[PDB]
Amino acid sequence: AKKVAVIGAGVSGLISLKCCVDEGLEPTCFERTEDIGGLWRFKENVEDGRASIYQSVITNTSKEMSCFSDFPMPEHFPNFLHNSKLLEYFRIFAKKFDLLKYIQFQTTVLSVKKCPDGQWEIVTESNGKEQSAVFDAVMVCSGHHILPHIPLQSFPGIERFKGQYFHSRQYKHPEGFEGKRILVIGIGNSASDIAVELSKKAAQVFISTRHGSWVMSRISDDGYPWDMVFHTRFSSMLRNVLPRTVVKWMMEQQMNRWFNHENYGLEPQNKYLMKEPVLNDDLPSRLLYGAIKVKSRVKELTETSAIFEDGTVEEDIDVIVFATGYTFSFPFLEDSLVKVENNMVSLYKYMFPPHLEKPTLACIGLIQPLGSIFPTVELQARWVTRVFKGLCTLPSESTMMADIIKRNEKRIDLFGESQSQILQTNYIDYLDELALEIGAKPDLLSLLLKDPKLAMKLYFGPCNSYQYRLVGPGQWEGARNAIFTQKQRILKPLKTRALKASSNFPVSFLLKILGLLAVVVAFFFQLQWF
Amino acid sequence: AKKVAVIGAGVSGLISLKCCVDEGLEPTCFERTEDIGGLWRFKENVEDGRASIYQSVITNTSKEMSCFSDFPMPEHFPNFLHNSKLLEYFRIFAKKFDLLKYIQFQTTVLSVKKCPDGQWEIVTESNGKEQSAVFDAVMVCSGHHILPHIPLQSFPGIERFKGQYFHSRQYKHPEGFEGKRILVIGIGNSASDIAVELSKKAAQVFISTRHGSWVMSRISDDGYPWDMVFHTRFSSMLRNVLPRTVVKWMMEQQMNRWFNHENYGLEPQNKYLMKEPVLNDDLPSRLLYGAIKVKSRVKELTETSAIFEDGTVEEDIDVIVFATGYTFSFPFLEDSLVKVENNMVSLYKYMFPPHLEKPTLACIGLIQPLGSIFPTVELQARWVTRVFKGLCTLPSESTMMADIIKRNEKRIDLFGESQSQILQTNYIDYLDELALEIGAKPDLLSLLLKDPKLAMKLYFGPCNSYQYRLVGPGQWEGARNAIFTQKQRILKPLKTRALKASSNFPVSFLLKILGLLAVVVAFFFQLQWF
Ligand SMILES: Cc1cc2nc3c(=O)[nH]c(=O)nc-3n(C[C@H](O)[C@H](O)[C@H](O)COP(=O)(O)OP(=O)(O)OC[C@H]3O[C@@H](n4cnc5c(N)ncnc54)[C@H](O)[C@@H]3O)c2cc1C
Ligand SMILES: Cc1cc2nc3c(=O)[nH]c(=O)nc-3n(C[C@H](O)[C@H](O)[C@H](O)COP(=O)(O)OP(=O)(O)OC[C@H]3O[C@@H](n4cnc5c(N)ncnc54)[C@H](O)[C@@H]3O)c2cc1C
Ligand SMILES: NC(=O)c1ccc[n+]([C@@H]2O[C@H](COP(=O)([O-])OP(=O)(O)OC[C@H]3O[C@@H](n4cnc5c(N)ncnc54)[C@H](OP(=O)(O)O)[C@@H]3O)[C@@H](O)[C@H]2O)c1
Ligand SMILES: NC(=O)c1ccc[n+]([C@@H]2O[C@H](COP(=O)([O-])OP(=O)(O)OC[C@H]3O[C@@H](n4cnc5c(N)ncnc54)[C@H](OP(=O)(O)O)[C@@H]3O)[C@@H](O)[C@H]2O)c1
Repeated sequence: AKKVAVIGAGVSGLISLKCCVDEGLEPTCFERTEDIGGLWRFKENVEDGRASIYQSVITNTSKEMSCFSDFPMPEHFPNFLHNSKLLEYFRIFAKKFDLLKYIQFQTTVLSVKKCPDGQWEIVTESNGKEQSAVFDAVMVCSGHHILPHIPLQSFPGIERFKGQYFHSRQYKHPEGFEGKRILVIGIGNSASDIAVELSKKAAQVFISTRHGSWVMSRISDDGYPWDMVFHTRFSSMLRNVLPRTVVKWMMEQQMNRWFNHENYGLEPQNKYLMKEPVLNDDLPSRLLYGAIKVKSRVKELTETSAIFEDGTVEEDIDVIVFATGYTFSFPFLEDSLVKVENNMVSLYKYMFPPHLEKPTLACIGLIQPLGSIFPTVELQARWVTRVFKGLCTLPSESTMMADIIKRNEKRIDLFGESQSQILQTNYIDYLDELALEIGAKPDLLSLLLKDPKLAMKLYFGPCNSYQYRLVGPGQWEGARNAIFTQKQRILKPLKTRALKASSNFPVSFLLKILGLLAVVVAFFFQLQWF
Repeated sequence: AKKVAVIGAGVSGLISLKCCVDEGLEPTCFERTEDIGGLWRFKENVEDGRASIYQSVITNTSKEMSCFSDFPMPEHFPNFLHNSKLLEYFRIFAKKFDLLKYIQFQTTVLSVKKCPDGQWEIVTESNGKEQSAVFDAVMVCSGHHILPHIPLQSFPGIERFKGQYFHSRQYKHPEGFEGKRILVIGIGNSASDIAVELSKKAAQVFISTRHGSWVMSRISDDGYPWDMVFHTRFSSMLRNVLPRTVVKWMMEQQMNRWFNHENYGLEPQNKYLMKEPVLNDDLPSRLLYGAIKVKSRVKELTETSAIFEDGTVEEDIDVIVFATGYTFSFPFLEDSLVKVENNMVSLYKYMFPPHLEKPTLACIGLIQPLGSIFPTVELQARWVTRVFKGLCTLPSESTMMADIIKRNEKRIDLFGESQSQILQTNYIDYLDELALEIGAKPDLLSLLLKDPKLAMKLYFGPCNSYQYRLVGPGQWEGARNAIFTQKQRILKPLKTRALKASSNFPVSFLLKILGLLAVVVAFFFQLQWF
């Protein structure tokens, strides 16, 4: 299988495109829009078929935790990115790896039909007249933050409500909602970012939840990004092995350092969970300021008031904004292919339909991991390109149907029953899973003997995308290197001002003690017991 | 002295006005503007004689750490205040205590002249024609954040610079500086707030300092306001008694918890100091995002570039904003009265001119303490009204001239040599000083025996304004009370969503152990040593 299809030029489209040329395939990318990036290409209107983002979105993952395994973000980039500055990375990636030539822009995909199976018959439309073609295999990168989910039916009285109401998707700018009374629904990173942005210049903002989330800043230990302290092999172990509610005590304490969540009033119901927490740096302060007040779930709505689950009422609310998240569909696809039933997506590892017979089609970017997606869809694409070729193989339908069950059953146990968590997954464990398949996952134990400086820094240090190019196929020398020098690149854009003292004999601080102090303790009651 | 003058209807004017009626005097307040609040009354233009604030200023002191000693902020107020919501408190204070009748608006004061001394002859102008009157004593509340300090002469090349440049004072709105390259000077809470606000929607913002400050959020331990953990008798002791550079290690560690200041690049020169640190909740994040880059002092300016002290250069900078702070003058006053020479204000405790012979004039609000000013200028006014009457007395000029020296000599040693710190002062120590004079400062030691629940909470708990109405003159029953119930009022506006489980036999935390665990340890090797 050489002639391959990639639906959409999202992030996922661009990485598969590269993973393809890398496994020596010939890809054709269809893009509905004029340009690349999908979600991350901010436009002011809300054009259909592509996800809207509000002008002021910043990423919630470090640059050295979210760059591709063999392509670090330039040193002069900040560790969290304005959507526009991220797009740039993408553009700069599509330049370096010459991926832009396969993109057919303004060429939406209308149907992907099976041939007499191992190929596919894809109907696309260009500017008016619609052509047709056949492909050996298909990669689907159409996104899943496009269909707004607006659960109006669990807001009795909405009909009666005057004012103005609209879903997060629609949101772009705050100018216009000056000094208005505004209620936002949900504790989506959307809800939070929105509420906050609007709250600075608004009369009052509220924010509804039944369940309440845990808030958390991207600022972490010594102002290093949260993800490079949170996502580290070693810590993952702890989360997995340690008893569930011993990890709960651990979460509670970690999360509460910033502020007491009970007091600020977004204590979660079941702290049991390990759902995705919200990554706003402003929300706690903005509550403190009083610009936002959290609130129980809207019980009922009237013309200009809102009743609440705890029997409170807020009056003269000019605006409701439903940041109740999104859904996803495949309207160019067999209705049996992407079977999604009772909160469960039947896809082998959110990728392959198990009821296929030739493993020639997979869904990339239909997943929401606790860490960055970009390195996730890269290993998604590595595993897939290699399956198509046949260098990699699925088990039997029997096996794949059994995994899909047990994965989902674990998942709901770990992230709750919400319609917002169909695609939740622990970050590393998954990344490992994908790299086992293609045998690109380092086996540290063995490596400890060869290279201990790595072994330590791979397990205890931050689990970069880079790690997955140490062993296995299609490697990158600047992977060992990248890892060892990431501290430079993280501080390049920050540490923009120099004192200039010394570190050979400075009377500042003290240090060295911690070294010598323990060194002597080493040599204690260890006299030769043969 | 009955007939008293209060220059200006600032915060200081309004508290003296109240302190006056309270010590049974008859005041006349002159106000240059149409209304009260001075600084805190946001207007869109920058009218002369009154301090400008930018539309979006929030306080940097808790409500229960900054309300007046006998007038708590309404419970439904947030703990940090939009300038407008603070003004409201003031208006609500001017209502309750009926102070608005003494205010002559649109009546600026032109000269305060000594009579044949113990009175004063004040020339004021109304709408056109200027009248005159005599007063027994004078209280000056004209502010000191009105005269911009623009040190153009330590920016070689400014003449050459095209673009646009203007001082913090002038600032109001960010709209207009979209996608412009902008450099702000200094690490004033101004500089910081400004830089930040502008940075979200700007091409790039820089922020110059030679010296670099310590940044710190208003969010503190368990999301309680910083001031109620920082400003507590007990902690003050530590700061005073402990060796200077042992308090340094203590600051370093406290401050650095949020982020490593070296890495983010505002490591201070001499960490020795206890200068005022900046209170921005946003700046660390906004650096991380890359919207602000800190920078060494501007060495030199050109037409569209800026050279730096460390030999860096930023290019095409459309705007310079000098947030280099303010100064102060008294243009309605004898030039010998407020003698200010080589970084030293010769005023007994930033209040009384020592070269007077009848102590009948004092300056209130000419001071910048590490805590809230509002309770500071209240004890300033209590001490003063009582001096006028003669219930309180200054020492001899010999003594007062010696204090002024030693105070200043301590001060420079403690806050550095900057002309941004002429009026710096440790918060409590001063508040105590003022309350000693009128004997309203509790002596805890004695009270330990009488009331231990207080004694503990007065020393170890937060040092509210309320404390100074426990003993001494003009008290308030709701002072003991206020103190004991402040936790309610702080949580009233925050804790706006409740779970409803239990706290008599609930499973999914633990607690009580820490109690019983230590309790048993108490009764160890203490068997009757008579
Ligand atoms: C607000 C927000 C913030 C996020 N922040 C982060 C973050 O900081 N870090 C992180 O790792 N992840 C983040 N994510 C998740 C993830 O990065 C995005 O979901 C990611 O951009 C998805 O890329 P994709 O290629 O899968 O989908 P998209 O980028 O949505 O790609 C959609 C593409 O498919 C095309 N398309 C659709 N239909 C057709 C058709 N019929 N034919 C041809 N083309 C079609 C579209 O036109 C478009 O080019 C965020 C998500 C949201 C909503
Ligand atoms: C941005 C900013 C934020 C701050 N935030 C805080 C905070 O959160 N907490 C805190 O404790 N401190 C804060 N401060 C410091 C402090 O609160 C202010 O300096 C305080 O408002 C000063 O009050 P005042 O009465 O001394 O002066 P102002 O409130 O400036 O009083 C000036 C008034 O006097 C009048 N006047 C002037 N000249 C004359 C004259 N010749 N005759 C008659 N009337 C005259 C004016 O017309 C005006 O009405 C802040 C300062 C700034 C700049
Ligand atoms: N980088 C960024 O800054 C950024 C910004 C925005 C979004 N994102 C991305 O997009 C997602 C963030 O969340 P989202 O806002 O897009 O959608 P989401 O994750 O699905 O969350 C939407 C929220 O609406 C809540 N909700 C729905 N119905 C509700 C009801 N009746 N009452 C109360 N709450 C209700 C949900 O709570 P329950 O599910 O518990 O009911 C959920 O918390 C993440 O997956 C994130 O990666 C990222
Ligand atoms: N609630 C709020 O958010 C808020 C907001 C704004 C202001 N305020 C208050 O207002 C007061 C004043 O703040 P402000 O910023 O207006 O004035 P400021 O605190 O005096 O700050 C002025 C800054 O300019 C710097 N500067 C002066 N000369 C310089 C030079 N030659 N090179 C480089 N930098 C130089 C100063 O540094 P040097 O000390 O080295 O001169 C200082 O950091 C503060 O006490 C604060 O409490 C509060």
